Amino acid sequence: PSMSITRLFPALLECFGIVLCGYIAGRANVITSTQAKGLGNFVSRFALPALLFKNMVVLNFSNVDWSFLYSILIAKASVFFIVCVLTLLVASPDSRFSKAGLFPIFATQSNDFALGYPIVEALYQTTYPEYLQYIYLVAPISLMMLNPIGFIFCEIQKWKDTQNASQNKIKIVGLGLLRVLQNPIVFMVFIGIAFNFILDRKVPVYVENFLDGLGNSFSGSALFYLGLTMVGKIKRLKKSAFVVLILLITAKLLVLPLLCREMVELLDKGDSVVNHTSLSNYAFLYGVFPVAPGVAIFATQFNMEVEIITSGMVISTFVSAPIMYVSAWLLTFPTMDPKPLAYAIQNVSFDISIVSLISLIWSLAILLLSKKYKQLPHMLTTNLLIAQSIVCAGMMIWNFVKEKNFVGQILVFVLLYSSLYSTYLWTGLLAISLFLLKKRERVQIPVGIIIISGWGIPALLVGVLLITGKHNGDSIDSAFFYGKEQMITTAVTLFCSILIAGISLQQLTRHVLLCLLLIIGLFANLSSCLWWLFNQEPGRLYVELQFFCAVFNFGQGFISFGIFGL
Ligand SMILES: CC(C)CCC[C@@H](C)[C@H]1CC[C@H]2[C@@H]3CC=C4C[C@@H](O)CC[C@]4(C)[C@H]3CC[C@]12C
Ligand SMILES: CC(C)CCC[C@@H](C)[C@H]1CC[C@H]2[C@@H]3CC=C4C[C@@H](O)CC[C@]4(C)[C@H]3CC[C@]12C
Ligand SMILES: CC(C)CCC[C@@H](C)[C@H]1CC[C@H]2[C@@H]3CC=C4C[C@@H](O)CC[C@]4(C)[C@H]3CC[C@]12C
Ligand SMILES: CC(C)CCC[C@@H](C)[C@H]1CC[C@H]2[C@@H]3CC=C4C[C@@H](O)CC[C@]4(C)[C@H]3CC[C@]12C
Ligand SMILES: CC(C)CCC[C@@H](C)[C@H]1CC[C@H]2[C@@H]3CC=C4C[C@@H](O)CC[C@]4(C)[C@H]3CC[C@]12C
Ligand SMILES: CC(C)CCC[C@@H](C)[C@H]1CC[C@H]2[C@@H]3CC=C4C[C@@H](O)CC[C@]4(C)[C@H]3CC[C@]12C
Ligand SMILES: CC(C)CCC[C@@H](C)[C@H]1CC[C@H]2[C@@H]3CC=C4C[C@@H](O)CC[C@]4(C)[C@H]3CC[C@]12C
Repeated sequence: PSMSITRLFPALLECFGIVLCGYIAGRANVITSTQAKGLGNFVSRFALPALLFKNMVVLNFSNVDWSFLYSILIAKASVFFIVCVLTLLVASPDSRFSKAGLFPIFATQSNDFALGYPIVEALYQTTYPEYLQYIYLVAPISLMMLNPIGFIFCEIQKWKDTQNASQNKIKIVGLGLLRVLQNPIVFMVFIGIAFNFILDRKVPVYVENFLDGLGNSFSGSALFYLGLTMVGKIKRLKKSAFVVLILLITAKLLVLPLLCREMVELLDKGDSVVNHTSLSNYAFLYGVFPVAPGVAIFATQFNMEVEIITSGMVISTFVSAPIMYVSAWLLTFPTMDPKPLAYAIQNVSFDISIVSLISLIWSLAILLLSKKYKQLPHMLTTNLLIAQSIVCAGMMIWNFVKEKNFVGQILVFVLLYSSLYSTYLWTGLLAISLFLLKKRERVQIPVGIIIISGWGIPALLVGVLLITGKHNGDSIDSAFFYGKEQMITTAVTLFCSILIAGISLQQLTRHVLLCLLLIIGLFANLSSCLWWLFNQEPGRLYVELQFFCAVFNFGQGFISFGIFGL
């Protein structure tokens, strides 16, 4: 029904493929600054102002509800106040104000022009078109209110750095207001409002085509420039920097969306509860948008804490996408029939599987071209990577052959679950290898025996499950292919693997990092299995468990890519 979600994934792929192409183009010393600077000038001075002006001429203020605006603005203000007061309380008075001048802006100003707008357009085109007009009401008005406080704090920092007592508060406030008014967004929004008042909701044809041509390329050009502006800005930092960065990113992506949603339910008191639900979903989706590079521009202008802000913007840009996907899907689950839940879990499984598959072949190609697998413990890691690649490929093939052929279906199921159980064991097997390496014992490692074990017990388990189990082909999900017996064998496999990892627990640090991260997902799957078997009656909690289990099962390659990929 409402909230057509199938269009979200292609939009995310488009929006990140453009950024990736821009990044790699600059990376390979192909594009130089000259045209890149020209591209940035075109985006900032011509394309974005044209888009704002054309979308601001046609607004139809007479039927625009302001409850959403109040909710979003006050929630942003609440996060702003919380972060600002915490920064004032915590930061050392040496340069505390500087922090308070930029840090709370990081959690409030988003990239809702270049990134968020395509996403909401894909999500809300044929369902709620009017939501699209809210972005241009939310992004500038916030810049009206919250950011001038940041500028005046930065100016206080600059003044105390200069130690010039002659300057009064009037000068500082004036400089801050001059800085905030100088931005193109402010005065172009004002000009748009003035022209909307003047022309009585009419667009000149002589310039309408010019405005459309200038504004249509803005999204892509801005995405390409953003990709170009991330080539060499991420650098190693200290532990305190890492901690404060994690807190900032969690404030942006975890606190603000929840406050926005809750205040949306609080303020709004209209009927037709479906529209209230849609507004809440839209507010939460708007909360999770990334951080715009405008804050990085401000920091560079002020020449203070530039590297922290830049690195945070870069990292949050990438972190936004998976959170966006999982958030959209999990909010969409409650208003769905169980069979659509099965189809949805198949869709998310296929999507994560293809992306993780690309990551996995990239990592495997790097590893094989390294020729570093011939010594311990890299060959076992290669085996695990191959098992993950095969499970992803089997997931895609199973998605295609869910109701295509019979013998093909059983062979695909056998291959997929043999690879799945192979990864389940190979976690604990790597744990054993690491533990025996910890012993520092000059004893030969049965490499042939250990590999044949790791690749032979899972196949034997699947085979005995097939022999003893009963075929049940009416279940969409692959877990319920055979029934209780498959759940029992998966549960005992998980329990054995977790026991092995717990008893057990040269780049050993990365290996132990992987041999710690995989096991949280191991407990997740085990808990889901025992939840299903013990709780025969369905409670209102296993849906998120199923979604998380599917995510881990088919995207576990991302952990290996992150650790053993650079
Ligand atoms: C970095 C590069 C190599 C990534 C390439 C990703 C490609 C192969 C991915 C990204 C989006 C994907 C598509 C997303 C959705 C669908 C609809 C589905 O019903 C059939 C598969 C199909 C049509 C996918 C085919 C593969 C696809 C085009
Ligand atoms: C539903 C899930 C998958 C959504 C995403 C959650 C996870 C993957 C996200 C949420 C916050 C993220 C962290 C935020 C900040 C940092 C600090 C940076 O210096 C390294 C990455 C790191 C440590 C991120 C790793 C990935 C992370 C833990
Ligand atoms: C499919 C969903 C659920 C998960 C997607 C995988 C996520 C969690 C992974 C895939 C690649 C990962 C990134 C790989 C490399 C880096 C650079 C590092 O300096 C900081 C962390 C960061 C930025 C990682 C953050 C987490 C990350 C984005
Ligand atoms: C997860 C689904 C739903 C959305 C798609 C997200 C994709 C496009 C994202 C998730 C994590 C991202 C990666 C995170 C970190 C890095 C390292 C950096 O040096 C190059 C880009 C690269 C390799 C990113 C490429 C794009 C990426 C793979
Ligand atoms: C019917 C109503 C009440 C359902 C409400 C579901 C809420 C509580 C769920 C749905 C989506 C969820 C989010 C999905 C993904 C992430 C990213 C993770 O790194 C931190 C938690 C966070 C941010 C979740 C917080 C809780 C969340 C907002
Ligand atoms: C499809 C999804 C998973 C995105 C995949 C992105 C990852 C796997 C790949 C795609 C293109 C890759 C980049 C291609 C070229 C280079 C230049 C080289 O000198 C360093 C590595 C670097 C910078 C690669 C990093 C990893 C990379 C970003
Ligand atoms: C499906 C979802 C839940 C997968 C989430 C994967 C997360 C936990 C993974 C993916 C990429 C990983 C990062 C990759 C690289 C590094 C650099 C290393 O020096 C410290 C760990 C760190 C920072 C990893 C932390 C964990 C990490 C963020």
